[PDB]
Amino acid sequence: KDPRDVLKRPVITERSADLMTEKKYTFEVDVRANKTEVKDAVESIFGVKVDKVNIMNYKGKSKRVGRYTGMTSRRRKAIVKLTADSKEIE
Amino acid sequence: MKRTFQPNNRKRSKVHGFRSRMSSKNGRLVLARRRRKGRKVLSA
Amino acid sequence: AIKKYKPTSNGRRGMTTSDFAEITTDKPEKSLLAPLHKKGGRNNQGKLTVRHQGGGHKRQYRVIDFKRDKDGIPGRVATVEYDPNRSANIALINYADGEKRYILAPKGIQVGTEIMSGPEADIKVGNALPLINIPVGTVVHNIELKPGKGGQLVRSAGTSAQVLGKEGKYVLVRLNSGEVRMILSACRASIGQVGNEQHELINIGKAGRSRWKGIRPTVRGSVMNPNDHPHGGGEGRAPIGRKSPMSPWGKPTLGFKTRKKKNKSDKFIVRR
RNA sequence: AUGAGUAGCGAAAGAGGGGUGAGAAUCCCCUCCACCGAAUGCCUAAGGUUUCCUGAGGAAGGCUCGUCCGCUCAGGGUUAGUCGGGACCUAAGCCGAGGCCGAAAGGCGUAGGCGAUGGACAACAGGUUGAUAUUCCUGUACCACCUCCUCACCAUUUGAGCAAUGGGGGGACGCAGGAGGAUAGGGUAAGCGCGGUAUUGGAUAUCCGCGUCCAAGCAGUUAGGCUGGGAAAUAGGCAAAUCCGUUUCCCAAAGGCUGAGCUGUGAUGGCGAGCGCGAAGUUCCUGAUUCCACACUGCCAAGAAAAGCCUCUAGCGAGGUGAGAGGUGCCCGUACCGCAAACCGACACAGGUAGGCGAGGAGAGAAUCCUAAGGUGAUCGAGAGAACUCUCGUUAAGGAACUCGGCAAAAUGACCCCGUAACUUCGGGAGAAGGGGUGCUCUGUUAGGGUGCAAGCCCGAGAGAGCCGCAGUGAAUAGGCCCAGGCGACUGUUUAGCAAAAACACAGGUCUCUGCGAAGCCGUAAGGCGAAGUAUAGGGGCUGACGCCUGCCCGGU
RNA sequence: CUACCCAUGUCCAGGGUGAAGUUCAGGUAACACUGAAUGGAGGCCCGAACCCACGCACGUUGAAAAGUGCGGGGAUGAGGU
Repeated sequence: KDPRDVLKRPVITERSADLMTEKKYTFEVDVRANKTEVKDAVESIFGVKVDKVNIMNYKGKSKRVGRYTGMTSRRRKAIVKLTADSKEIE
Repeated sequence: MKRTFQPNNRKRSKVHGFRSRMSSKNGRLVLARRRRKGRKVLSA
Repeated sequence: AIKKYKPTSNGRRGMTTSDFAEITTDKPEKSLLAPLHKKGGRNNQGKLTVRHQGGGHKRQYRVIDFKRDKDGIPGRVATVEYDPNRSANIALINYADGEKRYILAPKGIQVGTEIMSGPEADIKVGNALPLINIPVGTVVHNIELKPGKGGQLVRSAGTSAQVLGKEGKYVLVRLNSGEVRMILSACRASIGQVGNEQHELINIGKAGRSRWKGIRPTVRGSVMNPNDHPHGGGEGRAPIGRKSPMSPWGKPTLGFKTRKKKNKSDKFIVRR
């Protein structure tokens, strides 16, 4: 699988800015990228030595405006922890 | 009162599922009427 | 023998059980067991096509060779055990080769006796022989009909049968309820009684004890409504309406003989 | 529109003071008094799908207003090697190559594989935010898998090692009942720690408050329960056989498999009453519904399977086995509610919802009655205390006259002790009936028991003494009994949602069908129920335990 | 939902009642027998959870298209889910 096509966006929360001070970085990946891909993505992109990766996946919130009954697409986020004395990323 | 609809999703989608309505010739007509009408929730 | 019960309640009032004097050991070994899906009448059409059966106590089958197809190899009786699924006690003998098989223990066997199943065995209570060597005037059971299939006719407890004549290709056999049967002479039938001799006179007592044996109860004829049974209706315990009391299906059941008249086994039967 | 501002406002204790705000009986605070507590409390399935979180908003959604929320808005919230489920197995049942050569379809037949509520399996204990936590973090471990390697040992053709979709063992199974062993928890019983000695009279320690600890893993150790072992020989385990299986001798305790716990570590930690910090942190007693464990014994209704496992060879075989280092280890489920106001009930409906935990005092009690931890004041109120309605509370004299009828209601109950009729199928009937003593204080840290080494703790038998009230199981709460009578023998079951019985069922009786491809049944064939059964068995009809009994008519059907 | 049925786990507070046996003593030529202790079987008994609807009362444009209240019958087997 091609490495730059795996991720979609980072996550900007209070959980993010707390854990970005804790040498670990959340990432919003697509639905089917496996855990060993996400580990092997970061070193293929940034070369930063990865401790481990944990994967959540949200479900669809019932957002409705006006009349219609849509549901938001699911988001599969991933928490990636880095090794000690590794290079931080913005 | 043990009311008449006691839902349990495994007991539901194995009677009224898509594959369980794909287990005869008569199972296909149930979907065939459900397609030529214009329904959105096709199976249960 | 048969043990009685003093009436601790109105349940165990007339209740008689056996005492299990014969059954020595309680462990049928693992090599001969078998699983039993209980049925109660239904199979893939799911319909109650045998009435009155369902759900007793669960069972694990004990596989018995009624065939006695081992020849010329001396056996030795080791244990006599219980058997749920039939009326008779069974005996686990040990052959010299170690091929452990079950048999039906006749009335008079003990632990540690010898049984030869070979075709030229000495006649003794428990042995297995073909019919041509067996003489007229002996007590015969495990009688089979098609040669080498395995024991067919006199197999349940308390029972026996008897040879009457040795024509040649046929063998005269007297069965229980006195029926005379011509039998193919290449069948292997064992020699002896069958060894309970008290399974009839077991006064059950409860209704719960003869549910445990896999019986569900029996509603009468003149109680069901006139579509569900052809006796019923009537304004209260009404008599047998239709002449010659019919079954719940359209057949009478008093004197109405039900063999195929053009049965292929006419040649083999003399009396009934 | 009408009824008419009329019925209803869905069980339940709040009142007051501050705060917010235009507005507040309701919203937010504190204070007490409230209510459940074998549940109105914590975990977790089924399901629910964003309700959970914080920040604003009050047009509607709450049977009422409302500043608030299960509502409407913008943000934010679930992290696994291990358990929950997959890549592990398998029953029920189903799907089903061919084949069974089916008025078209099509039930689906073994092979084969689905399918768990089963078996199998590696992980816990402490913090932590406004939401996740046997996943995050900090500690401390294991589990299979792989050598970039390092050490070992053995052997490269009797050549070490591997061990199979094959063989065998083992996994591997129920119900009651009772010791024994240990433990969660419980007592604060002693001792210790810390805090306080009060102003309502008294009590400086003779008193009071609160706290009186810790796994998994590893190392040993153990209550016990199982099971005879050795050696030769093999018509067997489709071939193979050292393993089993039998068969002969030789010894009758050893051995093995097993294990709840125990102690050492783990702990030069972490919790811990208390004010980011942190003390003591023992011993005794009580004692299971959980653990040894279906382990034992007994009864009879005779109590799944296959795979991990272990072993046997077949067969594989030139580098392997052991240890240490280093390394890999995936997807789902994870929020929140889960006796509920987030589910089923048209609703924020007095209903229903499997499972694990289940506190003290009296008590046998999971009864009841207040209470702990913890949760709640539940969504209309205030004000007069009316006819009437209901659930409730008392009635002097009277007791069934009331009435279809003792329907209803009171009366009885607890435990100990004395006493018990007719009949009886000798089991019962019987707790028959009929009455009696129950509290407190003293002889008593009792006679006596348990427990311990003693010290001390629990269990409290009988009496004597005496004080008390009307009463003495003072509260709650747990049989009303006796005489006959038919009908059903009996416990059982149905008229979900009018009708619980005198009906059905029932054991036993009984006549008859039916020789095994039984009969009967499903239904035009098959196929595999009956039955891995075989006249001491299986369908069918007729009655209803037992005891005494079952007579007459074969003309018509 | 329900009616039975099929494989599968699971739950049932305590107290009473005491047979078949067993052993000991006595007894008999010896079994019958007798008395103690033990042992504990039961569609056994009383009573919670839990099922279940009998008897009245309440309800009946009900809290509820079948309930709650005060009591009731089974509650280790033909049992409950």
